[PDB]
Amino acid sequence: AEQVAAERAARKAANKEKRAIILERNAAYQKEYETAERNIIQAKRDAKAAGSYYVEAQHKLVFVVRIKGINKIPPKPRKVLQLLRLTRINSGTFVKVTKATLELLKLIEPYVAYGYPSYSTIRQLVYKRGFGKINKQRVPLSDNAIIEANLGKYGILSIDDLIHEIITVGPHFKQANNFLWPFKLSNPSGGWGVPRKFKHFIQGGSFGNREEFINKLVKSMN
Amino acid sequence: VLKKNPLKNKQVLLRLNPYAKVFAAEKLGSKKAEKTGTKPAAVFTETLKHD
Amino acid sequence: GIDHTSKQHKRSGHRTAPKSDNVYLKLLVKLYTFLARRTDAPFNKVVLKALFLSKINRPPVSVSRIARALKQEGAANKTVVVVGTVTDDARIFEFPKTTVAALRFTAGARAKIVKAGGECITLDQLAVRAPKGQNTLILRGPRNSREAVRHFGMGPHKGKAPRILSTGRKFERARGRRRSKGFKV
Amino acid sequence: GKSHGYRSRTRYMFQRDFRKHGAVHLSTYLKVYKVGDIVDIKANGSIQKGMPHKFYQGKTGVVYNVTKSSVGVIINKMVGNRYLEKRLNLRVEHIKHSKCRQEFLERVKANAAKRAEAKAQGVAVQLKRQPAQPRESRIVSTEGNVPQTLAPVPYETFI
Amino acid sequence: AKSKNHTAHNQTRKAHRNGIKKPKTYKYPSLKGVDPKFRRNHKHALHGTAKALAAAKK
Amino acid sequence: MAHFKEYQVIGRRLPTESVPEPKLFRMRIFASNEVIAKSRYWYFLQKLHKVKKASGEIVSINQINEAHPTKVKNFGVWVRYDSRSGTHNMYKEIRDVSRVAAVETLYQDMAARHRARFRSIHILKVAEIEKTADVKRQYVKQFLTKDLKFPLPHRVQKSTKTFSYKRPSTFY
RNA sequence: GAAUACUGCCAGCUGGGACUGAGGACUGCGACGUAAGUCAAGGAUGCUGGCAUAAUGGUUAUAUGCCGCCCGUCUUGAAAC
RNA sequence: AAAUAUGUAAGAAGUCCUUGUUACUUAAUUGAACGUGGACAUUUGAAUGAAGAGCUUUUAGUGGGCCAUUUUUGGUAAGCA
Repeated sequence: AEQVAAERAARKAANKEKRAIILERNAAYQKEYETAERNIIQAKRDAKAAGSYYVEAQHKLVFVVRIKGINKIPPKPRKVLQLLRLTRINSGTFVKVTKATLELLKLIEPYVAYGYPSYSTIRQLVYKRGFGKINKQRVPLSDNAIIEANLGKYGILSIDDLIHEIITVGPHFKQANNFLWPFKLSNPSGGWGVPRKFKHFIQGGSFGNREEFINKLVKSMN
Repeated sequence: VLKKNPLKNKQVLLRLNPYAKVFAAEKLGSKKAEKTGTKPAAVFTETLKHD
Repeated sequence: GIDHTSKQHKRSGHRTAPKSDNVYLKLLVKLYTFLARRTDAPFNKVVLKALFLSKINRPPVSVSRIARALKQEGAANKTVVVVGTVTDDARIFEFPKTTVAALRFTAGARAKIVKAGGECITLDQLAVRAPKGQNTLILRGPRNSREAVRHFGMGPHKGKAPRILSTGRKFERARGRRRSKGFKV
Repeated sequence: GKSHGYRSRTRYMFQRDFRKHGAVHLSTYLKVYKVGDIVDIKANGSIQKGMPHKFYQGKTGVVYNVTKSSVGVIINKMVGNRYLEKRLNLRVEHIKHSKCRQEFLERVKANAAKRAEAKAQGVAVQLKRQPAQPRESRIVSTEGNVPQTLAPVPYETFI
Repeated sequence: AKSKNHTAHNQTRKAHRNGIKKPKTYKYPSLKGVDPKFRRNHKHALHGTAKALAAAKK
Repeated sequence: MAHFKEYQVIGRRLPTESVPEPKLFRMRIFASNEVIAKSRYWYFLQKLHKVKKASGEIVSINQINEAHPTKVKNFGVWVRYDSRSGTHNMYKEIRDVSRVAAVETLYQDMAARHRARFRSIHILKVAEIEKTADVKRQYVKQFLTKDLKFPLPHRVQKSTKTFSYKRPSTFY
C-alpha cells in the first residue's frame, strides 16, 4: 500500500554496509600512514647507528598557490597559470611533480608559492574547502554519495579514499585532482611575515619553494 | 542550502568518516611510541662536531 | 579579480525557440519538448531542433526523394518524417503507398500519395502512433543548392558566380576573365 | 630603399660547411622518397636549381609528389591569423629524411612486439613512456668516502 | 608632419585574439600538383577495380 | 637575515657509471632555515667543485647546537666581502657566548660600518680562540682585565607615562 | 638519568568578543537510545520588557569630519594661459 | 659556438599477415598507388588543462597613437627622431 517501508529499510541496510567498509578502509589507511612514518624514522636512526646517511626519497606531491594578482603577467606564465587552473589570486591546487612540471614551476616561480604538503593540511583543507566539478556546477562535497557517484569507477568511495589517492599519488590522481575544484583560499590570518612579498623566499620574500613551511601558510590562510 | 564544515560540528564529522569515533576513543593523536635505545656512530658524531 | 580566456556572458549561438508566433507551431513545440524531456529518445530532440529552424534551413523536399529513400534495403515499410514541406515531382511516374508525416503538404503531393494509397498525416498523429521514433526515417532537403550560396565566398580562383543583375556580354566578361584583356582571375 | 629579392639576406645559410665545399654525395641521389615520408629541408649552394626559398630552410614537411629529379613537398606556413598550405617542388640535393619518423616507427614496432609478449605472459603491458620520475630513498656509505669539510676561499688577485 | 612607416606592435595581439589556427587537414587531399603521368593511370586503375568489385558483387 | 642557526650540509654529485660512489662533500653554514642553508651550500659548492643542484644530491642536513652555550668565549672570524670598488678580506674578534650570536653581531657590524648586506659577505672561518693573550684587539682585550668594573652614566629610562610630577634623575 | 627549549600533530579540553538568521508542511544523510522517541543532524527558536510617543524610518535646511577642479569637443594627452 | 626563441612527431586515418585493378613502371607480378579479408580489440601508444569543437553569412567604427622595461641606430645631447 504505502510501499515505502521495505525500500527505506533496504536503503538503510545498504548505506550501513557502505559506512562499514568506509570505516575499515580508513582504519587501514591510518595504519599505513603511521607505519610509513615510523619506518623512515627508524631507518634514519639505523643508518646513523651504522655510520651512514639514509637519504629521504624525493617528494611526489606539491601544493601550489597563486601570489601575484592578475595584472601585468607575460603570456607564457599566464598560460601556465591557466593550465594549472590558477585563474585567481589566493587560489591553490595540487601537482604530481615530475620533469614535465618542475619546468613549469621554475617558469611560474615569481607568481606562486609552492611546497611539499602534509596529510594534516590536506585533510584540514579538503574538509573545509571541498568542492567538486560535475556538470561543472561546483558542488560542495558534504557527503560520500557524491564521490561514490562520480568516482565509483576508480574505487574512490569516500573523501578519505580521495585524500589517500592524493597523498599516495596513485593512478587516478589526474581524475581526482581534476574533479577537485581549485581551492579558493583567503589571505593569511597572521599575515605573511615578510613585508615585501614579491622577492624569493630565500632573499626574504614569499615566492618560490618553501619546502615544508607551506603547511603553515595554508593553515593560516585557510 | 548551507555548508556546515567539519572540524567543528561533530555531527558532520561523523556523517563523514565514521572512523573518527574510534579515533577519539583511543584518541590516536597522543599515541605513545615505544622506546628504542639505538645510538649513533662515532663517525657521525665526529663529522658533526668537526670544524 | 579573475583571469578570463573566453568570452563570458555569451549567447550559445543556437536557437532554442521558433521565431514565429504561429499558435499551432507553438503547440507542437510544447508537445515535443514534453516528449524529449520525458522519453530519452533522440528523435524528439532532433524534431524540436528542426522545428525551431528558419525557412531557408527547412527547405522543401521533393516527393521523389522519398521514393529513392524507400528504395533502400529494409526501409520499404518505414514511416517517413519531414520537419518542413513536401513538393510534387512530375518527373516520377510510380509511387508506393507508404505513410508520410510532415506539417505542410502541397496539393499535388497530397493527391499523389493518396492516389497511390498512402497517408498524409501530421507530427501530432505521428507522436500518437510512434511516440519515440519507431521505424522512422527522417529526410532533409538541400540547403546549399539555393541561389544565394553561389555568391558566398566570392574571390579570385574560387568559381563563385559574382553578384550581378544583367548578364551577357558587356556585363563582366572582360579584364579579369580573359587571357587577352590582361589577366584571368 | 629596401630590396627584397629572392635571395636577400642569405649570405650565410647557402654557404657550404667549411671544408665540405665542392661536389655532393651520391647517397643523396640514391635515397628513395615515397609519398607520405617526412623530410627536413636544408638547401645547398652548389645546386642553383630546385632551390627553396629562405623561409623553408630548417623546416620539415610531408611529401606528396615524385618526379624525375625532384619531389613535391607540403608545408604549413603561418601568415596572419591562419596557417596556409604551401606546395614546394624541390630537387633531392636540398632535402633529407627525418630520423624521428624512423625512431617513432621502431618504437611502434617494439610496442607491437612487447604487446605480443605481454599477451603471451599476462598482465602489465606498460607501453606508455612516462617522464623522469622523482628519485627514491637510498643509503650512502662513508667507507673510503669520509666527508671533507670545505669552506669558501679568500680573495686574491694573481692577475 | 611625417608618415610613420610601420609598427609591428599589437599585430601579434590581434592574431592571438582570434586564435592563429591550423589549416584543417583532410582525408583524400587535393591532387592538382601531382604528376599527370601518375594521375592518368590512377584513373584507369580505379575504373578497373570498380568494374571488378561490380563483377564480384553481381 | 634573521635570528640565526648553524647547520651541516652534505652533498654528493649523484653517481654515474663513470664515477659511482662520489666524494661526499660537507659544509658548515649559518642561516635561519634548512632551505637557505642548502641554497648557500649549492652556491659555495658550485663555486668550488664542478656541480650544481641539477646534478647533485643532498644526502644529509643536520642542525648544530652549541656545546657550552652558557660559557662566554672569544671568536676570531675571517671573512671576505665586496665593496663598491672591489672586494676585501677582513679579520675580526668577537667576545660572545655562541658561535651564531657572534655571527649575528658580525653581520650587523658589517652592515653598520661598511654598508655590506648579506648578499655580499662570505664567512671564511669562525674559530674560538682557546687561550688568552692571543687576541689582537683592544676592544676585546680590555674586557679581560682582572676585576673589571664600569658604570654607564646617563642611561635613559623609557618611561610609560606622558605626564610626570617628579622631574626625575639619571643616577645609575 | 633528567627536565627545558625549538619544530610538528591531536577526528584535544576550556573561556571571552563581533557580524549574520537567508529559506518556509514532510521527504535526506547521520548521531544517542534496547525501545519509544530524542537531537546542536538538507538556513533561529524560546523567554522577558518598553513605546502612543516622534520610538523607528523617510524628506528638507543647518552644523561637523573626510573627499570632491567646468560641462561639451578636437586630442596620444584638457581643470587648462 | 651558446642562452632565449624556432620546425616536425609522439598512432586505430595506425602495425603485421593473405589476395585484386592499372592504359604507369619494371628484364620480370618486379615495383608504385589504391583496395580485399583476419589479428593487433581504445595501455589504442608522453605531461597538464579544456568556460566544447567546427562551419558560414552580414555589418559597424578604426586605418594621427603614446608611455615604461630590455636590445638598439642616427645624434653633442634632448621631455629628440
